[PDB]
Amino acid sequence: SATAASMNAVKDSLQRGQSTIDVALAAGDTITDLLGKMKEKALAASDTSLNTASFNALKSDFDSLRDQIEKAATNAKFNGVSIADGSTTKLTFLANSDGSGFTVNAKTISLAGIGLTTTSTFTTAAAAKTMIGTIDTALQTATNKLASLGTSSVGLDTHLTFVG
Amino acid sequence: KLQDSLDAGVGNLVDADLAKESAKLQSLQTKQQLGVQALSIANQSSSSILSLF
Amino acid sequence: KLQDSLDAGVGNLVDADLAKESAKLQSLQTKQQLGVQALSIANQSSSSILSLF
Amino acid sequence: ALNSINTNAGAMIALQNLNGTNSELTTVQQRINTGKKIASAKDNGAIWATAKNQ
Amino acid sequence: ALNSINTNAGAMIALQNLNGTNSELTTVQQRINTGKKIASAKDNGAIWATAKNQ
Amino acid sequence: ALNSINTNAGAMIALQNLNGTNSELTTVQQRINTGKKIASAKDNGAIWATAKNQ
Repeated sequence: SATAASMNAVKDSLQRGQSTIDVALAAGDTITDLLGKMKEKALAASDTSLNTASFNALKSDFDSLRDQIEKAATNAKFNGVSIADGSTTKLTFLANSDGSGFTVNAKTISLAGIGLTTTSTFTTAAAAKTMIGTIDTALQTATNKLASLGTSSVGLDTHLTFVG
Repeated sequence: KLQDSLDAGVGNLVDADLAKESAKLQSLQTKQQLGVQALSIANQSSSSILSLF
Repeated sequence: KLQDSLDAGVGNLVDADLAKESAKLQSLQTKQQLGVQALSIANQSSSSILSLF
Repeated sequence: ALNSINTNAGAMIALQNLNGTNSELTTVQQRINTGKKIASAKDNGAIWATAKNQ
Repeated sequence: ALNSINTNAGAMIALQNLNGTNSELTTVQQRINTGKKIASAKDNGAIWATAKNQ
Repeated sequence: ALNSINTNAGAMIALQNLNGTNSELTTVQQRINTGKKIASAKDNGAIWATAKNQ
């Protein structure tokens, strides 16, 4: 019966892991929307028939959206621990009444994590042609990381049911 | 034409069929009310032991 | 001729296509009525616990 | 023991099945509120990522 | 806890999706009232400034 | 089972017939919008190709 009490101890840790992953997923959805909008801005600015006074507006929009991504990424902490800022390499939760763990790797989605590089813009109408591809790769890798996070959350749920 | 096609495709990928959820929802509400009555029936076990003494 | 062209261009830049908003508006009114019925359905959870006691 | 006054498996199993039905109801209500099968990244990661990028 | 009487996540998530739909309705109604995509400087700053100057 | 609380074939069959009617309505509305039987290449490939070439 001591072991059944220990299982009662394990279930809360599994639930806390679920919660942290939900916070990360919310922040990730916001970040993916922002990345789509940034791609639209960069694509619009890659035009060489554009006036000199519209390029500056599109650049400032781009810069605002990048700062937004950074804020949205660093604020996604639950209980001080997070798996989307890039602070630690992995989180280990309880999965067995003897201490064996459930491992969830860290999927950084901050500007450094997806390779965006903060304070990275396009000064001319030619750097935008490559910024398009940079934002495409960034969006791809961000969506891959969020899919992995969702899979891990489903795994935590299944194991919690089994522990019950 | 291409943008319309892409929107329709994404919807084809990730859109639901609400007609099935309606039926499933009705069945599940009935099943939950039934599971509650079943649990309440099972709870009253062991209540008969008092009559023995 | 030039003033007419400039007005037409500015309109090309910042004018909407109302036909799309009509469709989107209809879909959104239906979706909001549905989201209200869904919220009302979700609210009545936990109401079954009383029957247990 | 079939006469034990400290425990009964019937209540536990009834609880487990009731909780299963409640989880299924949660999923269906989510499907109704959002209007789509894969809403978040928990439903299906691969298809969700594909739809975002597309 | 799936039986908690103090809270429920389903209601919160349903609220969030309902508010999202309401915001989208606000945007579409604005589009209908004014007759144009970029009406104010909040819609799109660059294009709005361009149209003013032009 | 005629008393099963987990399923019912009547709802499924009613759904199928309703969807059939909806598809027929889609086809008729297309016919009304375009003004012709064979509009795209999906309606009838042979006649559509013939009309294009002619």
